[PDB]
Amino acid sequence: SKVCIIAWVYGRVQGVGFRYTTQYEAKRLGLTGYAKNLDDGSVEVVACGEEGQVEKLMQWLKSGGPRSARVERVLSEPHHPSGELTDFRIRLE
Repeated sequence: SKVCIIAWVYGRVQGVGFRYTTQYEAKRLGLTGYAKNLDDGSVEVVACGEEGQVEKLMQWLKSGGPRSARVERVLSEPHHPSGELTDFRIRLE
């Protein structure tokens, strides 16, 4: 079913078309959400849709996004988006 993630992408990610290309790939994957630049030199991505289509976006982001960019680190939440579909559970760290 429909999962959501939020990812923050650090590196050379602003002013190299990162937002515009995420839009393009997010559409092709039939995903909903948005992308936004932040004051700290990073880009936030919010994406919802089917869990396999979302994971294809997490892979594209992590594999570096567009070719004009140099992604150094990606922090997504949650790390296992499948935990969002389970009737309300408790979990250990």
